[PDB]
Amino acid sequence: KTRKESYAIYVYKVLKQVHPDTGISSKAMSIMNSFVNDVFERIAGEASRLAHYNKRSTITSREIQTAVRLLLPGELAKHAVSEGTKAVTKYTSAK
Amino acid sequence: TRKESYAIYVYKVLKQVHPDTGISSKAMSIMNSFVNDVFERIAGEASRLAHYNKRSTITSREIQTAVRLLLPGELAKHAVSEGTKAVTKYTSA
Amino acid sequence: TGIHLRSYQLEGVNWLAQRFHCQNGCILGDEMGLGKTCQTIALFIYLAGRLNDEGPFLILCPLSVLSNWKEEMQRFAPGLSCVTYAGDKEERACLQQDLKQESRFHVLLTTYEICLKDASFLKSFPWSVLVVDEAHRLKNQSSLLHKTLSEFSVVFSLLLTGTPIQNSLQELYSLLSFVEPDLFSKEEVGDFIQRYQDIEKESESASELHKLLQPFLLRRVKAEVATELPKKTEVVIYHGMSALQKKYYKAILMKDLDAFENETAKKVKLQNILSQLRKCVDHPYLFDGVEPEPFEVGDHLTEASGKLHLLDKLLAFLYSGGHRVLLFSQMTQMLDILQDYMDYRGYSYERVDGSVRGEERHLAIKNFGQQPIFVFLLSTRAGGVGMNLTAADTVIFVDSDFNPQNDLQAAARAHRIGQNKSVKVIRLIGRDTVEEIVYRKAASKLQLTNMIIEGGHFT
Amino acid sequence: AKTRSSRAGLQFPVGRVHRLLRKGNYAERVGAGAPVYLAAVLEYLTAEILELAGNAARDNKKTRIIPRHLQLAVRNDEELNKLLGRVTIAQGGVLPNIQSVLLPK
Amino acid sequence: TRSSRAGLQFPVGRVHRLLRKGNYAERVGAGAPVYLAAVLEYLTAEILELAGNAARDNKKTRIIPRHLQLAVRNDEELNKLLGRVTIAQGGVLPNIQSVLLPK
Amino acid sequence: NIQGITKPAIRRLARRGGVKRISGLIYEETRGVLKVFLENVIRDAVTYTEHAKRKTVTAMDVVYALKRQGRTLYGFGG
Amino acid sequence: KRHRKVLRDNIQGITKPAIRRLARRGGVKRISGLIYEETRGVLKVFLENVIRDAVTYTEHAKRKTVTAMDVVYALKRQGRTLYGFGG
Amino acid sequence: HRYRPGTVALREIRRYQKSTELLIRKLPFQRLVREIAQDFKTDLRFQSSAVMALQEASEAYLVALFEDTNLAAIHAKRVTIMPKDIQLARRIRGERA
Amino acid sequence: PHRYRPGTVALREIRRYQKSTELLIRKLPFQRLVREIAQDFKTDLRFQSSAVMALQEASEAYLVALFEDTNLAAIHAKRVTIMPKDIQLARRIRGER
DNA sequence: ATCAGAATCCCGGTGCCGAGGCCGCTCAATTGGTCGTAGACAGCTCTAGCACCGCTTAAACGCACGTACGCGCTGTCCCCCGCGTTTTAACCGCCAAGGGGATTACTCCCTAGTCTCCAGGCACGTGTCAGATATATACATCGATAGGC
DNA sequence: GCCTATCGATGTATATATCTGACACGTGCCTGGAGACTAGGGAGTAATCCCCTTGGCGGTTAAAACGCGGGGGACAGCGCGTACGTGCGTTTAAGCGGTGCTAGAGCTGTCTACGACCAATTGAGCGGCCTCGGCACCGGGATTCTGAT
Repeated sequence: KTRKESYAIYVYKVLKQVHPDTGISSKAMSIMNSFVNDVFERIAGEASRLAHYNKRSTITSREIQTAVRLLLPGELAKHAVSEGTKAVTKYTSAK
Repeated sequence: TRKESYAIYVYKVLKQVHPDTGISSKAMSIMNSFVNDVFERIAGEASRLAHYNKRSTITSREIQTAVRLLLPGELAKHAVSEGTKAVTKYTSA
Repeated sequence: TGIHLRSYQLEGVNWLAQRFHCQNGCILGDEMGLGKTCQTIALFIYLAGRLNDEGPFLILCPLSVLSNWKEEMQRFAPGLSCVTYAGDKEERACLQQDLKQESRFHVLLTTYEICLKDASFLKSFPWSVLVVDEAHRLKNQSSLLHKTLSEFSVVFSLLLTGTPIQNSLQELYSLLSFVEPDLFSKEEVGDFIQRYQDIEKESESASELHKLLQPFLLRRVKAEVATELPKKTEVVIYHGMSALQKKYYKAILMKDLDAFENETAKKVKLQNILSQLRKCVDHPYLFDGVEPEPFEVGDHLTEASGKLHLLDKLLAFLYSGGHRVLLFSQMTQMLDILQDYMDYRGYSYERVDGSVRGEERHLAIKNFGQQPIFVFLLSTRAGGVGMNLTAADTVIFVDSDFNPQNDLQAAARAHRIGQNKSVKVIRLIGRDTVEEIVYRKAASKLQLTNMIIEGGHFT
Repeated sequence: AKTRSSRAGLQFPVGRVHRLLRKGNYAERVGAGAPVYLAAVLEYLTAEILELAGNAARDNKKTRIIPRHLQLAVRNDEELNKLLGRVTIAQGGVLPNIQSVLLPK
Repeated sequence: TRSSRAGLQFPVGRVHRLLRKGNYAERVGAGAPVYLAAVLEYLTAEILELAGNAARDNKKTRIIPRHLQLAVRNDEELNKLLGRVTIAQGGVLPNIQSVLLPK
Repeated sequence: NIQGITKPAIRRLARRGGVKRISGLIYEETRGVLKVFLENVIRDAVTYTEHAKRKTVTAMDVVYALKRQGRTLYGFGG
Repeated sequence: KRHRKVLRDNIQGITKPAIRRLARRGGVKRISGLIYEETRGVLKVFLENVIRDAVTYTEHAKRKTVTAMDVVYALKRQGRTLYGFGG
Repeated sequence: HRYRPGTVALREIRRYQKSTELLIRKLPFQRLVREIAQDFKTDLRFQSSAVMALQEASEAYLVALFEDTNLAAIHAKRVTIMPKDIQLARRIRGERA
Repeated sequence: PHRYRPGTVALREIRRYQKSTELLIRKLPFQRLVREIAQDFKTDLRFQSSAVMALQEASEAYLVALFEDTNLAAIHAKRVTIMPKDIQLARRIRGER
């Protein structure tokens, strides 16, 4: 019978990271899940558009990084950017 | 070096509505960018429609409804009729 | 009739008269000034008063010379009604109604910017001829000047120079073709590049190339006319940069520090490093704010370039030796620095610059002449042409040029229509600098040119 | 005729449109009807636009269409104005307008 | 897992899968999904901070849409990011213009 | 049945919209504006319904319509 | 004296009459001069946002010139569209 | 006694700004939606959720435009909103036809 | 002597500037300002010529639109003179922040 | 002025259940090796972009003046708010069909990709005349004065 | 205090003139389009399950409605004098024609590091049923108010 995936457990665990004592509501989780999708939707559109404008078959980290700096104001962008490169560093240094 | 454009098609269409007229390169440039924009708008919506309706394949039905989702009604109705006429006589070939 | 002055005159006139009797334009490439004007005006009265061709003549010459050009007309040819089209748009408008609607002239005297704007009259009203000298804009086939002038209505025209070919063969076939393009258009269409294979036939048949030209161009050399045979000696001053500009030199090669932000050599643009390196060796205070205190006048100016460190003593020494000088600068701001040095010394100078009006230039000639003014401060482009600046015993190129033809033109402000003293010419060089490199590349252009291009009456 | 546009009786380049759609990534697959339908729509739109611009040009005594004429047409047809609301035309200017309050009396 | 290999809580493989299906390009290099996942996890946390604070301010532990809206309308870049965006039951910032107020 | 949008409902909304005082002419204008807005939304949602061969509208058609009309609402759908 | 020259900031180089000339094209009849500096500020914010994204396109292309398409993509990504400069 | 004019209006604003709940009677709104939709197509069924989503979006959409009208009146140095204010604001949004 | 009444010539100007379509800022200043702002984002960067003209089109067009909104704002205030707050209100009601 | 009292919070109590957890499982993410391509690298080309000068001037700037507009001020009045009132049907909890959605198995047509052939489309050079532009009208409309009446 | 003139002021429209560079046009050339071809599974059909929306029932209450006083804001009109539209003369530097340079955009060819691909493997995370105490929401308080003296 029917099945559907979510982001919910990740958000939930991230909540427990920031505020282990703190709870949430399904309504809020629904809002968060939609929000997560919309951000992904926005980034991917740019990443596609960038690759096309750069005659590129292949999206990679550059497209995400620059798309983020296009989509986000402020140090919020650069925090995210640095986490991205950091996470990519961990990934690339990991095996 | 070489690049495509719509210009010849626009030019011929101009000679339909206004034979014995011409067009500045500026206007033709403007027309091309405009045609590019319209193409982008429809195709992105056709993608979403197919995605929402799970189709791997863009189809004429997507095109029709995408145009309906963009044009003011009479323009859409005319456009739909024209696309219909073209497609039907094409496939009748 | 006009005057008899110099031996080469009548031979040149008879050559020119023959050329126009051959019913073609032609080129006279003799040395600078030399009264080619005079021989041309003799040709005009040969028309007006031996052929009785009083068809109205037209002349284009540079803004710097117009008044002296009138003077050359006034000295010997007031027998020709010579009228000048000049001044504010109103003045230009009136002269149309007053003269162009009236034909009350033998000669029309004009300059390039005006004649371009007012070309309609020069299309519409037939001249006997145009004449142009200093015509080196015609090196460039993209010049609207040539494109318009080649459309203007003339029977024939005379092309004059004493500084032919500033860079390359295209300039020659341009100059060549634009006089008689009805034949030579195929040349500028590039057939001549084939006919003489881009000069690559070179010394092995340079006579052949010049055989293409000697039927059509005359050139006679000043050293060949000899006559006054003054001295012209060139010398070159390889001297180092001062430590301040050396640091700026490193920074321009590398990075500016925030000290050079307070002096603001950063927060400024960088997309012509050559220009900045040149300024750096030339003088760092050419950069705004690089003068460490704008209120001062002092030795910091004189020291902040190793050039000025020498040139102060040199100027004082030369002036003390009674040697007066022309200083030619690549950039007006260095003339300002030189004038700041004059003001700092209280040394007394004249100046001519593109902003200076031709009447002001003319009086500046009478002011640097006639009195012991230490220096004439001259913009190379505006000031290089024509003048009889014999009052200077010396010339110094404070900053090196990119075409030695400019140096020749500037130096040939001596000796033209005579000079009667020893003249010394001095070239300043930043030792171990780009100035050496520019010098070497400039010398390469020289070496590329004369070794073939010297043909003419030379052949 | 070999030309598919001719079999469609269109002017617009079915083949090029089909290629563009194939390369457009808008979905993994494209059905043979989709290119034809879009081409006809674009051709119709272009004509409906150019006709009004051509009239404006003719009314300005000019046989050649220039950006002003496009802008006028696009702004005189408020449906084009809405459709191109987020769009600007270089050197198009604007429609004449004075709010009556500003008129002298 | 790739997620664990990146040290991320967000599902790198799922992100990669979504990129595959999303047709955004013919091809994707391995770094892209890694970097993108980190972005999403980061932005998720940053929001959840203010949401928890608003809940703490509201003396609640179950984060609720009111808190989310208030948070977004109190972080300008987020309010800008979500300017075209609205939140169910979120309401508005409580504020009134001084012209309206009693003396 | 547009009057089913009650005057006091409109006033309640305007109070959240920080309006201190409302001239009654506002109410009919409000109903007018809202009707046009709703209709344009309804249009596209039905279109997605038709295209999906559905007889039944979904909030997905709504959120898609909103997304096409320059709006988005997190919380419904997904 | 001549040793240096001081020059007005190009922001003010958006001249008073140029603003009026543009404002008149916007149908502005009558203007209080504070409009002028205010407009410059508005334009500066407007230009800044577009330029930053444009340069960002340029850098992702690793170009040293800003490319006109970078402006087009900047404008369009910022939700404004302008034909007649390519597309 | 009476509370003075516009005094309790502020408590009402504070209430409705502090609270976050829906402001419209569902059945009237649903009826309106349905008997509009019938003119787009016959017998359109609806997700129950869709009605609520529409109502939320509608209320939100009005709320912002209302506040824009408030500022418009305020700029006109008036405290009573008037229809001209809405028409200006909608057109300054560019969202009016 | 003679003088035109206030605004009379501006009306001719307004009509002239509604018919004409050329750019209105002096190009050279406009280029300089852009290149300064560019340096403020990126110490060194070149420009294609056409890019500058594209910017100026967008800039003047964007400004002209904002003028109309301000004009209507002042008119809505029953003022013929425009003042900066009308612009700020316009931007606010344009939703441009 | 102050005190009245109206209606706003703060508090403990009742209690409900959406939220939070655990289990069964499955399928997609992981691990693993292969194919072959993109696109990264390096190189060469020459464009168009950068820089200062020489020169014209349309333009900006600044000046002085008067206008009417913006403005603070006034009073008028009426339509709004706040309120008790009566009336209404939204509400909510309840019921129960059965339409429509969501579901799967079997299926062919359709398109992806194949290669072959080759001209529609293009980059390029062409001639030429439409809009360009000269400056001349015409007669506008805009004016003032300030007519008369 | 008009309202009609009046000249006439200075305007732009509309006049016919010659003029050019941009544009319709023809070229050789060629790759993407068209004419074939197959492969296979995406999309379609009929299929059932059951959920959901549909329509419906009831009673209780709150929301809507209506009647009202009025005072407060909306509004009109007035005087004040600011500052800004205008026409002036003066200056600047915009615009333009050059001058000259090369950095880097754009192309080229080479390759091989990278990812797509397919197979099998495993538990990740999903859904179903589970219990609970943070949540509402309750009654009844105290607080903290306006607003009349």
